[PDB]
Amino acid sequence: MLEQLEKKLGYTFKDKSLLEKALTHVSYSKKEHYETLEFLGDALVNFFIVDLLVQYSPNKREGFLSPLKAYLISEEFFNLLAQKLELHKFIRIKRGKINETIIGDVFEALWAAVYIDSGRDANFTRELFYKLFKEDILSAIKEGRVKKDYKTILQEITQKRWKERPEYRLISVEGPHHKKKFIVEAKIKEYRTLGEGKSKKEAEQRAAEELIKLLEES
Amino acid sequence: KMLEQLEKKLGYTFKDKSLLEKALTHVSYSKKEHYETLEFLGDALVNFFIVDLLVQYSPNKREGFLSPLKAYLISEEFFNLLAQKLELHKFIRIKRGKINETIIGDVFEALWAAVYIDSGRDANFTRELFYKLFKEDILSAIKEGRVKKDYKTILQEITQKRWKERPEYRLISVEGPHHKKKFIVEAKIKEYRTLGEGKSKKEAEQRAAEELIKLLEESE
RNA sequence: AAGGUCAUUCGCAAGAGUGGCCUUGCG
RNA sequence: AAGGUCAUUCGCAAGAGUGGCCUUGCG
Ligand SMILES: Nc1ccn([C@@H]2O[C@H](COP(=O)(O)O)[C@@H](O)[C@H]2O)c(=O)n1
Ligand SMILES: Nc1ccn([C@@H]2O[C@H](COP(=O)(O)O)[C@@H](O)[C@H]2O)c(=O)n1
Ligand SMILES: [Mg+2]
Ligand SMILES: [Mg+2]
Ligand SMILES: [Mg+2]
Ligand SMILES: [Mg+2]
Ligand SMILES: [Mg+2]
Ligand SMILES: [Mg+2]
Repeated sequence: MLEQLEKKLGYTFKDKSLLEKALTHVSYSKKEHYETLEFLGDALVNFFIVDLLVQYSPNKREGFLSPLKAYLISEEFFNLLAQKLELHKFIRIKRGKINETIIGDVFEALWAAVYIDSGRDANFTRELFYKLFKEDILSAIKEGRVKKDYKTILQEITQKRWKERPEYRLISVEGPHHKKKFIVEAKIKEYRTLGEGKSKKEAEQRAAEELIKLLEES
Repeated sequence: KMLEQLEKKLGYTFKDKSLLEKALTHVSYSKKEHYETLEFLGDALVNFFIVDLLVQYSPNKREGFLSPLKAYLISEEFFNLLAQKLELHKFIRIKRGKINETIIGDVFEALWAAVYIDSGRDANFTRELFYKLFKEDILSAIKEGRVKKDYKTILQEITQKRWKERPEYRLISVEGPHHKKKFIVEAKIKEYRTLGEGKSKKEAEQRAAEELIKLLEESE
């Protein structure tokens, strides 16, 4: 089964016990699972992104690069790099069916496995990772698709003008449990907006977006 | 320059000295060439070095165990400790302001990105050189339990296990100039209450929480 | 990391550094 | 990442994962 992934990955695993381990959720096999490779994989991949970022950025200033890094190492962006490999079909998982958290953890653990299996060659694993995603990463930046952080953008403009911060207050929580939706107000001076999501923090994000809209004509 | 010293201490000689100079230079000294960029890459690079060492050598590879260790090992305090070996502060070029733990912590992670770039971006060699100096020294600190304790975190899990409550920190005073201050903070759980001091709220809270921890486990 | 803020150094402003404070996001 | 808690899943417990909330630490 792994052979199809190894074609996409373009790498033949010498020890297949690792590749299986990184693909296995603890609900499948308790004693063998991706947990420890996800820990190694993060620091490994987060290093790749930053290393790539410092090389190809016209502006190398830390203030410019760090928020750009914040999105590229995010779990959501890892889910997009996973779509290229179609990871959701390769995972061994039983209960707690696949979601963006599980995928991002496998993707992190996946590269740690390659690092280990190659005999801890960081230089090669880097270029193998680059081979796949280098253009894809440079794509999003050059073509300007980067998840915009609205709660941050908002409060920076409000403090720019009135030297104050927007206030996010809850309205209601609606749904049975995990289907529950949050409704949150966002207020700056005389302006109020709304937003919603599966969490408070998410509901505060959409409300923050609608609020930047609300000051245009202002 | 005088860079011959640090190179021998580092067991590595730079092909580009301008790159080595840039790692030791604060923005104040040179508004043109300084360490800001290498600090960025250096964090991600050196953070990876530590994490790879933990997963490898320690018998307990369980994540919940390893992550707290990482927190101390990648910290600013621990980088200042590792930097004392290299005697970095005497090589640091700075215009205005004292050289503090922040600057040294910045220079340290930045200094390693310099070695990284100068090696032709060889991670295997650089990681080896990092272990060359610090591997046993780091591993000995864990073995001997020289890891710094987190008192705000320990205390909270202590109370939530017993009283199902959280400690509450109150600020009882402030004294001194605005740039150099003094913080006295009280920590409270049930009727048990202690004080603590620090140059920041959190630093004083860690001291207050520590006293509470000692007071508690005694009484409990 | 980023923004506002007080203090301070750059003779003041501009901006920048460092320490304190509040807040936001990423891992 | 860690702890408490609500829900949910492995027939309960134990232990663990997932979604929610409060909190704490590190980069
Ligand atoms: N609160 C923080 C602390 C660090 N960071 C990230 O970690 C990097 C390294 O920060 P340090 O200067 O603390 O080592 C930053 O450049 C930034 O990308 C962050 O994004 N948010
Ligand atoms: N709040 C957080 C989140 C993540 N982390 C670090 O990031 C690692 C991976 O976390 P993720 O699951 O978010 O990718 C953790 O094992 C821990 O070392 C942290 O130290 N503090
Ligand atoms: Mg995890
Ligand atoms: Mg991660
Ligand atoms: Mg900085
Ligand atoms: Mg750092
Ligand atoms: Mg900053
Ligand atoms: Mg966790």
